[PDB]
Amino acid sequence: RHCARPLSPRDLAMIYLLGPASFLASLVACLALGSALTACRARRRRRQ
Amino acid sequence: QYHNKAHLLNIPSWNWKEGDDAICLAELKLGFIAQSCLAQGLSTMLANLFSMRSFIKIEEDTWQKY
Amino acid sequence: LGFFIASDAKEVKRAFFYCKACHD
Amino acid sequence: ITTGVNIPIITELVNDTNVQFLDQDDDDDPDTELYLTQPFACGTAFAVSVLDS
Amino acid sequence: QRMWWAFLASSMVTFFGGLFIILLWRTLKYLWTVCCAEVGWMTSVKDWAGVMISAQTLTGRVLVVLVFALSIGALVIYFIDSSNPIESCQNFYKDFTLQIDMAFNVFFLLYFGLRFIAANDKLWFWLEVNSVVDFFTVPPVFVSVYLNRSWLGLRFLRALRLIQFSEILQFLNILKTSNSIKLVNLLSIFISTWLTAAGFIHLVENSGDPWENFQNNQALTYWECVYLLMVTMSTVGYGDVYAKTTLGRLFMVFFILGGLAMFASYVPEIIELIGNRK
Amino acid sequence: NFQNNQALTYWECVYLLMVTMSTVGYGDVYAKTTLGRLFMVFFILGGLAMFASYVPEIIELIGNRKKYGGSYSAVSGRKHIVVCGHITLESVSNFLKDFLHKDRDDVNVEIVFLHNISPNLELEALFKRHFTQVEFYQGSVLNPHDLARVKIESADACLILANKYCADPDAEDASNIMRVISIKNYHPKIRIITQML
Ligand SMILES: CC(C)CCC[C@@H](C)[C@H]1CC[C@H]2[C@@H]3CC=C4C[C@@H](O)CC[C@]4(C)[C@H]3CC[C@]12C
Ligand SMILES: CC(C)CCC[C@@H](C)[C@H]1CC[C@H]2[C@@H]3CC=C4C[C@@H](O)CC[C@]4(C)[C@H]3CC[C@]12C
Ligand SMILES: CC(C)CCC[C@@H](C)[C@H]1CC[C@H]2[C@@H]3CC=C4C[C@@H](O)CC[C@]4(C)[C@H]3CC[C@]12C
Ligand SMILES: CC(C)CCC[C@@H](C)[C@H]1CC[C@H]2[C@@H]3CC=C4C[C@@H](O)CC[C@]4(C)[C@H]3CC[C@]12C
Ligand SMILES: CC(C)CCC[C@@H](C)[C@H]1CC[C@H]2[C@@H]3CC=C4C[C@@H](O)CC[C@]4(C)[C@H]3CC[C@]12C
Ligand SMILES: [Ca+2]
Ligand SMILES: [Mg+2]
Repeated sequence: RHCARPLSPRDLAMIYLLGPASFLASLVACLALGSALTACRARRRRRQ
Repeated sequence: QYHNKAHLLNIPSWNWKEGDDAICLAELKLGFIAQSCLAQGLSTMLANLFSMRSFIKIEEDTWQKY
Repeated sequence: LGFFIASDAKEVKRAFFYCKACHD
Repeated sequence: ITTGVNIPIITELVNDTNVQFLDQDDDDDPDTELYLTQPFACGTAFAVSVLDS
Repeated sequence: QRMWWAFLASSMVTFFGGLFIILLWRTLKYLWTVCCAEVGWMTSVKDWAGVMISAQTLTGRVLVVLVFALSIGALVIYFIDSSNPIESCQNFYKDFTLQIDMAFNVFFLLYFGLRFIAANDKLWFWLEVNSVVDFFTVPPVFVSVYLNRSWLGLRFLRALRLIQFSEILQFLNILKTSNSIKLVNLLSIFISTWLTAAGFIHLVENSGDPWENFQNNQALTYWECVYLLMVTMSTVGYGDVYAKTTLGRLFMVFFILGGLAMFASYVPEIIELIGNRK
Repeated sequence: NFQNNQALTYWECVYLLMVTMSTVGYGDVYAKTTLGRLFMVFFILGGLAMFASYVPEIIELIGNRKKYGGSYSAVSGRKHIVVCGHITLESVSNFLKDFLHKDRDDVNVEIVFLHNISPNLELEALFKRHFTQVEFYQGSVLNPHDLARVKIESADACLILANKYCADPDAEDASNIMRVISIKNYHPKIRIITQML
């Protein structure tokens, strides 16, 4: 039980928001990857 | 059917005066069709008279309201 | 015995209750 | 040129729901009763079901 | 000294905040409506995500195979970690299993993002079994890695990922016959339900009743719980092992109906599907 | 003298009769008094029969519902067609093979099937293979609501397929005739491509 320690306000905020923050980050990353891939495909299609 | 309706008239207990009413669907439907032939739109006028209908109002001015 | 066309039977009931003196 | 939609026609239908196919200039609805339908209200459709009354 | 509400509530508020935001967007559309040929970038990205998750390209097939393999690996990791105490301390810098679990969970989070993008309806996607499994699986380990303490929690829900396996085999054009599809569906559903219920029983029996200061705990291994639900779900009954806590008995009451019907209607069908051949 | 009493809570008894009525049996909790055992003897017959004949029926009643009862959502910049009629695995597979071939241009035309019969496992797998190009919906062509669900008013065309191997060609021709009649009744300006035997 060495990890036992008082719960700081930053600990509370991270505990209540890490799930939503991680899911929002995943959505943003997937959106960026999709936009980049679609732009690359459009560029390779139009230039020929 | 009318030919099957005529069989009922041969029953001794079948009396028209008492109220033995053999509503012939084919006969009445053909009569309504002929009355529509005489005057179009009379079949629905007759049919709506025998049907019990409530008093319904529609906000918008459409044909269904009248 | 008369046949009427009306929305409800209470409406046709007024025909039997019509009085000439009361509606002169 | 006289089109055929002005010709007075009455059609005997056994299935009331088929009354939606008789006319093309109305808003068809399966839940709408037969008497409420436009083709019946115009005297162009007749069914024995209305005789059940 | 007990820190289970943290891991519970991270995922719990994740799922609730997601539903809340969805209903809030819907209510905003509703109030806004009441008071007041080139496809789009959103449409193109949605088509891209749908093509990828359906294994219609080489990258999609690789992603689907990785999803299958990593679901199996996460289930195996849960099996290995079930032997550990309910609440313990973790390091993240000396145990390889935790790092592998984090890699798997990051991959699952990315896959969930792709699935959400490809989803036609977001509200009904949010209530999918796979979405709920991801919600109650990934934020727990994410919080655990910083808190330096590990709780067994709801890792048994990882077994539910097996339900997707059949669909995966249909994306790779491996399952085409109706009999094979039916057999894979039945086997996946049966095994997933069995393992998930066994894990739930293991968790509730080892943790104990929360309102009794966790004094009702029973030293049951995961294999013992698997055997117990094998005995129960077949209506055999032995009494050598049984659920003693209130939560365990409530879950047994529900699982009796559910799993008994599933066993009775599945095992003969699976046996007849496997047995028949030329 | 009430010396046979057993300290059983109501929840414990509810769990006990759950265990008994399902024929599972545990022996962790059981009736020990004579009256309790007599009632258990009667309830075995009664409740066991009731459970066996009720639980599958309740589960099947709750579980069943429409699976493809949604409505197609049109997307701006992309056209869609509606396919109805003789919808089988072979006909759908042939249509998809000859419609989505790479020999054509990069045409983004969605296909929406409307069929009153739920697809089997093979048809479902075929639809899954064409995940982003094909959608399915359950409904009858003669029903205006089903025609409104697939957004036929915005459909580019409507395709009707016929069973060329029917025992009676006249019956199939007539059924296709009324499918045409229904689709024209809903939307008269829609394009119809249909097979006539
Ligand atoms: C403490 C735990 C067990 C509580 C669980 C509550 C769950 C089962 C309830 C609470 C709020 C509910 C949601 C509230 C509103 C709607 C919108 C409706 O159109 C579909 C169902 C849906 C999406 C409900 C699904 C079930 C739901 C998520
Ligand atoms: C996809 C479906 C099956 C997911 C449903 C969510 C279930 C599995 C979740 C939601 C709420 C959860 C419970 C919430 C609270 C606690 C108290 C804790 O001390 C032990 C675990 C226990 C008892 C959880 C067990 C798992 C649980 C029942
Ligand atoms: C507990 C044991 C059995 C687990 C072993 C791994 C799993 C994936 C097993 C159980 C069910 C099996 C599947 C049953 C049926 C088929 C259909 C066949 O056309 C391809 C193989 C495939 C898809 C099998 C793949 C391997 C599979 C063997
Ligand atoms: C034909 C089908 C039904 C065969 C199903 C295979 C069953 C018997 C297998 C598949 C998965 C297996 C489990 C996988 C992992 C664990 C965890 C371990 O710590 C003890 C064994 C245990 C609990 C296994 C028990 C047996 C098991 C449930
Ligand atoms: C799908 C259908 C069969 C679900 C049936 C719900 C069952 C599991 C519910 C409904 C009523 C419930 C009971 C209602 C009241 C009591 C008394 C209380 O002191 C302990 C719990 C107990 C004994 C509950 C146990 C669970 C119970 C029996
Ligand atoms: Ca019409
Ligand atoms: Mg689509």
